[PDB]
Amino acid sequence: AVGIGAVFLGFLGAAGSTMGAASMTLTVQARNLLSGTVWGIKQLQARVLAVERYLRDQQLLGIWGCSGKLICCTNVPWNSSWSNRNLSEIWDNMTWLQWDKEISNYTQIIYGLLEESQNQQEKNEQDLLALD
Amino acid sequence: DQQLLGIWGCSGKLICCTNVPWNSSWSNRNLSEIWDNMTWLQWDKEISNYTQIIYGLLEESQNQQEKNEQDLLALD
Amino acid sequence: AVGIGAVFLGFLGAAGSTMGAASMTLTVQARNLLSGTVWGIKQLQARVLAVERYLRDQQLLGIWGCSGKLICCTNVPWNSSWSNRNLSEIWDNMTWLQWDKEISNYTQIIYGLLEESQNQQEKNEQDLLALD
Amino acid sequence: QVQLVQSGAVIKTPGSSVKISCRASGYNFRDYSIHWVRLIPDKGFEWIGWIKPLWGAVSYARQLQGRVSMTRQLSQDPDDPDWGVAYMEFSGLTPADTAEYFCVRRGSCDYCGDFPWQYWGQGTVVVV
Amino acid sequence: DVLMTQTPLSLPVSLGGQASISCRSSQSVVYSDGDTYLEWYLQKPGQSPKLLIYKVSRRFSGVPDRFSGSGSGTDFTLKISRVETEDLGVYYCFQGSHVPYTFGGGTKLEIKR
Amino acid sequence: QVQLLQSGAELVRPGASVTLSCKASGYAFSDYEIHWVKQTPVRGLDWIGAFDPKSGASASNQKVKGRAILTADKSSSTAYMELRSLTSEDSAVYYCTRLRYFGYFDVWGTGTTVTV
Amino acid sequence: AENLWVTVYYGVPVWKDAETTLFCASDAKAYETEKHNVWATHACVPTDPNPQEIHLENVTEEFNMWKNNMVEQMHTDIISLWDQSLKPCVKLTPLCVTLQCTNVTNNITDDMRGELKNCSFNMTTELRDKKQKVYSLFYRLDVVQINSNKEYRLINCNTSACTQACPKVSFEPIPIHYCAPAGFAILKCKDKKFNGTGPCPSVSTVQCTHGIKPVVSTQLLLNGSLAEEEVMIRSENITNNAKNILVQFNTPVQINCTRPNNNTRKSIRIGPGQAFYATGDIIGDIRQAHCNVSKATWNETLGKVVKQLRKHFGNNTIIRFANSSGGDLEVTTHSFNCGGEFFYCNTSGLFNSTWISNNDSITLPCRIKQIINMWQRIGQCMYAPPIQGVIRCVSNITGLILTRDGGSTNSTTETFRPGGGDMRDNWRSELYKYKVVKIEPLGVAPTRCKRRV
Amino acid sequence: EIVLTQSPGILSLSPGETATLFCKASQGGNAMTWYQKRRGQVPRLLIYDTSRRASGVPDRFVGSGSGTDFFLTINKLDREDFAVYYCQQFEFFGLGSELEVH
Ligand SMILES: *[C@@H]1O[C@H](CO)[C@@H](O[C@@H]2O[C@H](CO)[C@@H](O[C@@H]3O[C@H](CO[C@H]4O[C@H](CO)[C@@H](O)[C@H](O[C@H]5O[C@H](CO)[C@@H](O)[C@H](O)[C@@H]5O)[C@@H]4O)[C@@H](O)[C@H](O[C@H]4O[C@H](CO)[C@@H](O)[C@H](O)[C@@H]4O[C@H]4O[C@H](CO)[C@@H](O)[C@H](O)[C@@H]4O[C@H]4O[C@H](CO)[C@@H](O)[C@H](O)[C@@H]4O)[C@@H]3O)[C@H](O)[C@H]2NC(C)=O)[C@H](O)[C@H]1NC(C)=O
Ligand SMILES: *[C@@H]1O[C@H](CO)[C@@H](O[C@@H]2O[C@H](CO)[C@@H](O[C@@H]3O[C@H](CO[C@H]4O[C@H](CO)[C@@H](O)[C@H](O)[C@@H]4O)[C@@H](O)[C@H](O[C@H]4O[C@H](CO)[C@@H](O)[C@H](O)[C@@H]4O[C@H]4O[C@H](CO)[C@@H](O)[C@H](O)[C@@H]4O)[C@@H]3O)[C@H](O)[C@H]2NC(C)=O)[C@H](O)[C@H]1NC(C)=O
Ligand SMILES: *[C@@H]1O[C@H](CO)[C@@H](O[C@@H]2O[C@H](CO)[C@@H](O[C@@H]3O[C@H](CO[C@H]4O[C@H](CO)[C@@H](O)[C@H](O)[C@@H]4O)[C@@H](O)[C@H](O[C@H]4O[C@H](CO)[C@@H](O)[C@H](O)[C@@H]4O)[C@@H]3O)[C@H](O)[C@H]2NC(C)=O)[C@H](O)[C@H]1NC(C)=O
Ligand SMILES: *[C@@H]1O[C@H](CO)[C@@H](O[C@@H]2O[C@H](CO)[C@@H](O[C@@H]3O[C@H](CO)[C@@H](O)[C@H](O[C@H]4O[C@H](CO)[C@@H](O)[C@H](O)[C@@H]4O)[C@@H]3O)[C@H](O)[C@H]2NC(C)=O)[C@H](O)[C@H]1NC(C)=O
Ligand SMILES: *[C@@H]1O[C@H](CO)[C@@H](O[C@@H]2O[C@H](CO)[C@@H](O[C@@H]3O[C@H](CO)[C@@H](O)[C@H](O[C@H]4O[C@H](CO)[C@@H](O)[C@H](O)[C@@H]4O)[C@@H]3O)[C@H](O)[C@H]2NC(C)=O)[C@H](O)[C@H]1NC(C)=O
Ligand SMILES: *[C@@H]1O[C@H](CO)[C@@H](O[C@@H]2O[C@H](CO)[C@@H](O[C@@H]3O[C@H](CO)[C@@H](O)[C@H](O[C@H]4O[C@H](CO)[C@@H](O)[C@H](O)[C@@H]4O)[C@@H]3O)[C@H](O)[C@H]2NC(C)=O)[C@H](O)[C@H]1NC(C)=O
Ligand SMILES: *[C@@H]1O[C@H](CO)[C@@H](O[C@@H]2O[C@H](CO)[C@@H](O[C@@H]3O[C@H](CO[C@H]4O[C@H](CO)[C@@H](O)[C@H](O)[C@@H]4O)[C@@H](O)[C@H](O)[C@@H]3O)[C@H](O)[C@H]2NC(C)=O)[C@H](O)[C@H]1NC(C)=O
Ligand SMILES: *[C@@H]1O[C@H](CO)[C@@H](O[C@@H]2O[C@H](CO)[C@@H](O[C@@H]3O[C@H](CO)[C@@H](O)[C@H](O)[C@@H]3O)[C@H](O)[C@H]2NC(C)=O)[C@H](O)[C@H]1NC(C)=O
Ligand SMILES: *[C@@H]1O[C@H](CO)[C@@H](O[C@@H]2O[C@H](CO)[C@@H](O[C@@H]3O[C@H](CO)[C@@H](O)[C@H](O)[C@@H]3O)[C@H](O)[C@H]2NC(C)=O)[C@H](O)[C@H]1NC(C)=O
Ligand SMILES: *[C@@H]1O[C@H](CO)[C@@H](O[C@@H]2O[C@H](CO)[C@@H](O)[C@H](O)[C@H]2NC(C)=O)[C@H](O)[C@H]1NC(C)=O
Ligand SMILES: *[C@@H]1O[C@H](CO)[C@@H](O[C@@H]2O[C@H](CO)[C@@H](O)[C@H](O)[C@H]2NC(C)=O)[C@H](O)[C@H]1NC(C)=O
Ligand SMILES: *[C@@H]1O[C@H](CO)[C@@H](O[C@@H]2O[C@H](CO)[C@@H](O)[C@H](O)[C@H]2NC(C)=O)[C@H](O)[C@H]1NC(C)=O
Ligand SMILES: *[C@@H]1O[C@H](CO)[C@@H](O)[C@H](O)[C@H]1NC(C)=O
Ligand SMILES: *[C@@H]1O[C@H](CO)[C@@H](O)[C@H](O)[C@H]1NC(C)=O
Ligand SMILES: *[C@@H]1O[C@H](CO)[C@@H](O)[C@H](O)[C@H]1NC(C)=O
Repeated sequence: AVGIGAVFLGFLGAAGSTMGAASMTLTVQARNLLSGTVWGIKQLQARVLAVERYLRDQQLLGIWGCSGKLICCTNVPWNSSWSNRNLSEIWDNMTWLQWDKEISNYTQIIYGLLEESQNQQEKNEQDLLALD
Repeated sequence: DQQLLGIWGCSGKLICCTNVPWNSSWSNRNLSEIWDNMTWLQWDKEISNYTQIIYGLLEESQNQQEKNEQDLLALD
Repeated sequence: AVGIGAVFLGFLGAAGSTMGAASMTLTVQARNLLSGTVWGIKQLQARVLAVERYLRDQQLLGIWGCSGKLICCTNVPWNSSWSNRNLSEIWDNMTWLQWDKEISNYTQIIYGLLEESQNQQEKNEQDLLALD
Repeated sequence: QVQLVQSGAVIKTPGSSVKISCRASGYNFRDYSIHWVRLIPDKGFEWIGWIKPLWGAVSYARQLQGRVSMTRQLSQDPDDPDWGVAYMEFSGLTPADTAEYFCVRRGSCDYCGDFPWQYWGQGTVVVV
Repeated sequence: DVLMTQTPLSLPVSLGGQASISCRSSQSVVYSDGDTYLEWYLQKPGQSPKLLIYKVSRRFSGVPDRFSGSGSGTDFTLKISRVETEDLGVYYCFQGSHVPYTFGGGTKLEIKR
Repeated sequence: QVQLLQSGAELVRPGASVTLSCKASGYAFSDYEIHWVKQTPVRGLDWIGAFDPKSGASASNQKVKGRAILTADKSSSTAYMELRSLTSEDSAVYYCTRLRYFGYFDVWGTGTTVTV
Repeated sequence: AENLWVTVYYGVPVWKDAETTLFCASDAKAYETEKHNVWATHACVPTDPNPQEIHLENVTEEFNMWKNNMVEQMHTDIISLWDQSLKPCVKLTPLCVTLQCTNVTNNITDDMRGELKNCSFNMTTELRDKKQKVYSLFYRLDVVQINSNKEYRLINCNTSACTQACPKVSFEPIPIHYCAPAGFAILKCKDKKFNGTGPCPSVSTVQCTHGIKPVVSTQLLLNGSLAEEEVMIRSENITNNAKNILVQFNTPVQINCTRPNNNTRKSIRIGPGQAFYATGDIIGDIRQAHCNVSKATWNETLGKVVKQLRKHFGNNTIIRFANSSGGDLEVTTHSFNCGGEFFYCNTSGLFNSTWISNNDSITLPCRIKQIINMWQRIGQCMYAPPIQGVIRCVSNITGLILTRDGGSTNSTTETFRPGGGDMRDNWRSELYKYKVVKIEPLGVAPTRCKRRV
Repeated sequence: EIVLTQSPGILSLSPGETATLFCKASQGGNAMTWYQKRRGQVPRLLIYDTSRRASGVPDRFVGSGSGTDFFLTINKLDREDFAVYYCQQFEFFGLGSELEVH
């Protein structure tokens, strides 16, 4: 009576789905990530841990190309030695949980490449608006 | 509040054009009468009943815009 | 063995460098600005002071033209009575610490001019998308 | 440090009952179980039992039931909560029970089991 | 598994008599919307199963003024004033509460003789 | 009009594969779900699973898990099945159905008596 | 097309395990009654109702109840909150005093020992100059003899000043729902046949845990959560013997425990605003408290647990039970609370059996302490006050805690003895379904699209 | 019960050489513990969890194995290392292998 698509649209409802189908609903996981005599200190430090981690994530977005786009095209090529898989096999075969273990080893290279790309883009835009 | 902006089209614009048409059954008032007659306090009671429809329409519009931009930058 | 450029890329590593050379690394100072029985209250109020000051700074950016660009072109002309210095002498002579004392007197004029410029830009964009 | 101090070696008669103490010091005594193990010449090791000193819940070897008994004594002061004493009354003494007895404690690591007996008493020789 | 139990199984009830079927769950049937999702059904031999009630006591349009659901939490009960020849067959409880869905065990209504 | 046109009876030998087709008509097909119910006379009513036409979601319970793959052609409005190596206990009367989001089972299929 | 570009995706469902503090919340009917009736009417929030238990498909999360967290921090939290419900209460510092005890008025036999003593003693009053001779009734287990005459004192006097429980607050369980904070999630194993270790094929996230009523019990854990269809035994390593064997059976065994004495309490003033609740007269027959289970249902559930224990130990195996080997009183037998008074009720009658490979009841006798030393601290005790009238309660035995013996030398029988030990094995029997994970957004992936200039 | 059987018994080798002791268990699936006991002294835990070295154990002691077959290898023996070596699974024990100076 509730329907399968209704609990599909819940929190973490697409963790077993394909990542192409899981891409349709990312705002749900992004929304239940911020809001939700001695014990007030424990709940208070839990709340500030939540907002501080959300700010760390929004800053790591903000130092890249996108501030609030939630889907971010960018300009570093995928080094195919990182995963060596076809496109249509990963967007229709695996989940996100299965993909993260495949790319957990090759990470913090990608983040530095994104920061280098954004620094290069900002200085190129500075030069372009400088000569104009 | 900044996340509810950020899931829509605008992150920090503070004035946000967007792309869902105003269903005129929501308020059925003229333009120049609402921009020159009422306050914001008087308007909110007129649109308090028709809200959370508008927010879902904005999220649907932004999801459609992101997938259309993904397709457009995909074929390029 | 560590190299001079490695500690150049550290936190506050370019405070004695020229501001043109210090402009290459701004994300480091922007990153170590957010994250890092009675004492829990003191550390908790320190953490919320840090995130509240970061939010004040991101709002003062957000009311101007740029939300997360970290380098912001804008559209108010530099009144040359503020500093009366040449371009290539300030981008190759002084640090940022030396520049702030030169512009500490002429500030909160600049912020109001930026807010006026952004309000004018938003109403002009509203009119432009209105006639379209 | 973790120290286990037993009593001296004792000579008993057949049919008697030996009481052997095991003073433990240098850790929170209420947390870790205390095992008892014996060493017989030409027989190797043999396990006797364990005691959990928080309440005193014990478990004995199956072929030693009815003979063995294990008690403990905790430290009740807010100054020395570390030390404690275990005991073993081993009764129904036979001439075969001439052996060296050890009171042992496991390690403190995460992958440590209960039976990887890290710390050892110096041993008490019982001759019947 | 929120496996349902139906008591009793068989009910010989003369035509015009009264009948009541009880069902019990292993968990609460309550969903996040506050509306517990219970659906009382039909089955006749040689035909497809059909609706009777799609909620607690909100019956489907096409049901006369005799059928009603009742109960709370985990224990629920049907109520019929007069048993017809159309009211014969097998009845069923059902949870639409949360995945996996479970049915009951089937209740046959017959006539006293 | 308000129908769930299933296939006929399916005399399928054991060890083979079994498909189905719910060639429904009458309404929009995205807005209504497709679920699958068994009838045995021993147990009564049982489940297979669900396919969501809008989101592409699908699931199957643990007894039917490892066999059933629920797909559908949205243009021709035909549900499908892939059963794999059934038994004589799987010989039952199957039912294509419909749900709404927070709705109820409006329509009921005719029942395919798959007897193995 | 072959020039694949990377794209980040924020808000991605993917997680890892984590250790964080959780947040208690109890049901709103407990909040309908107010102002410190029981603990955490203020320390927890009222729940948002009907918590979102939504199914999650095609997922294989390995669980582990033994290295599980949130049973560690619950064992910390209930101890700390048990201490936080004793600070407003009365200290029994002025009551550590010489007692002049004697036998209660009762038919006396030399062989038999009375469980109660009638102790008179001096006690201070509201006025510091004056004092009063006052008497009470105590159990044998609360008094010891200090050494013609026969004068006693309380046992805890030489180690710790004691704290009376406030009679206003109660000890009954109210169900806690543990809730994950923002940025975490609670997974629940919806699987049926699940020994708490390894893969669970059907997990489901949930907002808050279900109703966890806190029972204090050493053996024979009470008012618990029943299994679905089978009887499931659970251990960390069954071939090991130092790890307990948590048994959970399907149909509960009803236990009826009572105290047939009719106590009268007696308020004794110690100082200004200080009241000590003693025991006045016994009105009626002096009797011994007990518990009752049914013989048929208990032998049936023992048959079930033998049938399930033979899955790990061979079919041609003799399985027998025994009573406890020894220890302190509150581990040799099962302790509980019934309406605000603690029972230590002997279980040598239940666990006496042996099993071959092919309207009665049991009366098992109890004892009552009034001081307790729960979790075995160094300077903490609790004087539980007496309560009026004949006391009885009804509970459903849900599970067990067992222990195998280390049987070498060709042991055919495998005897099983009960043992409480740690309280956490009570708590682990209810958090076997739950684990906690940390939501990690900002997934990154290659696709075919390129950001323009 | 679990019966531990150590194969070599007496092992006579020279100092500086390597050595390999072996134990076999009746029931497979568990860990294995290796103890060192010299002549007339307190015993000493070499290996727990079949491959982990204890505190104060030099890295020349290497544990390995699986199922029923378990290996304890000592590389470049010292004169202190000539002792009796016991295997223990739970409460059971082997009869111990003796290491002797050839
Ligand atoms: C609650 O608090 C109450 C308030 O304190 C408390 O009540 C008091 O308890 C104490 C001890 O139990 C009482 O002391 C005893 O008092 C007995 C009663 O005698 C009084 O009344 C007589 C009138 O009937 C008076 O004549 C008498 O005065 C005479 O005796 C004095 C004795 O020293 C003397 O100094 C005077 O000058 C005068 O000559 C007194 O005022 C008293 O009899 C008793 O002495 C012995 O008698 C008992 C038999 O009747 C024996 O059973 C008892 O044990 C005593 O034996 C002593 O003597 C033996 C022989 O020499 C020794 O072998 C014994 O060991 C023992 O010696 C001890 O006591 C000596 C003092 O008597 C002392 O000098 C020794 O060093 C040794 O320590 C004893 O004095 C007190 O009277 C109570 N007060 C009140 C108001 O009731 C009560 O106990 C608390 N508890 C409860 C549950 O209520
Ligand atoms: C396993 O789970 C079961 C199921 O809950 C549980 O059994 C229940 O135990 C509780 C606690 O022992 C019982 O609650 C007591 O019930 C009696 C009876 O009154 C109730 O029932 C009648 C009829 O059902 C109702 O009409 C009535 O309204 C009550 O609901 C009460 O006398 C008790 O009240 C006293 O204690 C409360 C503690 O908070 C106080 O709030 C209350 O005001 C009473 O205390 C005051 O009065 C006393 C007498 O005047 C006085 O001496 C005190 O000092 C104080 O001033 C209490 O409500 C409940 O009935 C049991 N349910 C069943 C079905 O038996 C098991 O206990 C549990 N197992 C374990 C081990 O915990
Ligand atoms: C635990 O032990 C204590 C020991 O102190 C007991 O307390 C005493 O108990 C006795 C007997 O139970 C009580 O004695 C009775 O007192 C009654 C009330 O006392 C008034 O009347 C007497 C006159 O007798 C006055 O002296 C006194 O000041 C009071 O004004 C009396 O009515 C009783 O008398 C009846 O019984 C006697 C028996 O000999 C008959 O001869 C009489 O005719 C009459 O029928 C009796 O004397 C005593 O009062 C208690 N003391 C205190 C301080 O309370 C506890 O009872 C005991 N508790 C238990 C559970 O065992
Ligand atoms: C304190 O220390 C800092 C750190 O070293 C120091 O700053 C340095 O100053 C020198 C000049 O004094 C800088 O060198 C120049 O920097 C400019 C910056 O744009 C370059 O363009 C220059 O390049 C020209 O010269 C080259 C040969 O020298 C030519 O090949 C080229 O074509 C250009 O014509 C030149 O490199 C140096 O970069 C900075 N370094 C930093 C990190 O800022 C400062 O002077 C010191 N101050 C005091 C008071 O001690
Ligand atoms: C675990 O459960 C998930 C949830 O059901 C399951 O994922 C599903 O897998 C099937 C295939 O195995 C998916 O079906 C396909 O999905 C792709 C996604 O783009 C579609 O393009 C496909 O459409 C083609 O096929 C249609 C007919 O079948 C044609 O008409 C059409 O033109 C296309 O050619 C097809 O629908 C299904 O979408 C997913 N569902 C989700 C929510 O991801 C997964 O396989 C299960 N895994 C395991 C191990 O059990
Ligand atoms: C009682 O039984 C439980 C479960 O039945 C058992 O718990 C497991 O113990 C092992 C240690 O033997 C734990 O360690 C893991 O073991 C797995 C497979 O063995 C591996 O993934 C890891 O070890 C590998 O890596 C090591 C270093 O790289 C190698 O040296 C080694 O040879 C392995 O290849 C990992 O460490 C495991 O986590 C637990 N599991 C659980 C659920 O607790 C326990 O050991 C038994 N008790 C005793 C005393 O034997
Ligand atoms: C605080 O005071 C309490 C009251 O005295 C103490 O509780 C009791 O303390 C005694 C020790 O003095 C414990 O043991 C008793 O000891 C006597 C004599 O001991 C001899 O006999 C035993 C018999 O096994 C033997 O083992 C000894 O070595 C001696 O040879 C016995 O007659 C008793 O039966 C009993 O064994 C008591 O057990 C203990 N009471 C309880 C309820 O445990 C308490 O220890 C004091 N604590 C502090 C910190 O001072
Ligand atoms: C994409 O994958 C290729 C894999 O072939 C990467 O090429 C290899 O990159 C590593 C470092 O990432 C190079 O190692 C380097 O070796 C020199 C030798 O002196 C050392 O000094 C460096 O510190 C570093 O370790 C390796 O040589 C290189 N392979 C070849 C054949 O040159 C490539 O870097 C990957 N692209 C990205 C963006 O990561
Ligand atoms: C487990 O069951 C056994 C037998 O059913 C219990 O053993 C029995 O324990 C009682 C009391 O502990 C013994 O009674 C005697 O009491 C007097 C009191 O003075 C004392 O002097 C004697 O030395 C003895 O303690 C009884 O003899 C004994 N029987 C046997 C055959 O050992 C055992 O207590 C039960 N375990 C628990 C924890 O209750
Ligand atoms: C009063 O109580 C005392 C002890 O509180 C009794 O004295 C001993 O009691 C135990 C059991 O309680 C018996 O085994 C002893 O035989 C008793 N001692 C003697 C010498 O008989 C005493 O019997 C009780 N009754 C009286 C009248 O004093
Ligand atoms: C425990 O006590 C309850 C009473 O609360 C008993 O339940 C009743 O027992 C009588 C038998 O005398 C039956 O006639 C009633 O129908 C029972 N009532 C209910 C609600 O079950 C129960 O039998 C007692 N248990 C034991 C083992 O004695
Ligand atoms: C455990 O159970 C056994 C029987 O299952 C009980 O044995 C009884 O022992 C007495 C001897 O004192 C005999 O008179 C009885 O006939 C025995 N009972 C049976 C049924 O044969 C034993 O009492 C039980 N243990 C306890 C502590 O009660
Ligand atoms: C990731 O790299 C490590 C070596 O740094 C390697 O051990 C591991 O197997 C790699 N993971 C995968 C999934 O290949
Ligand atoms: C809003 O809708 C409600 C019915 O949901 C109605 O009662 C109310 O009058 C409406 N408000 C306005 C301002 O029309
Ligand atoms: C800034 O202006 C103040 C007067 O408001 C003056 O005193 C000060 O010298 C000025 N600073 C500089 C660097 O010129």
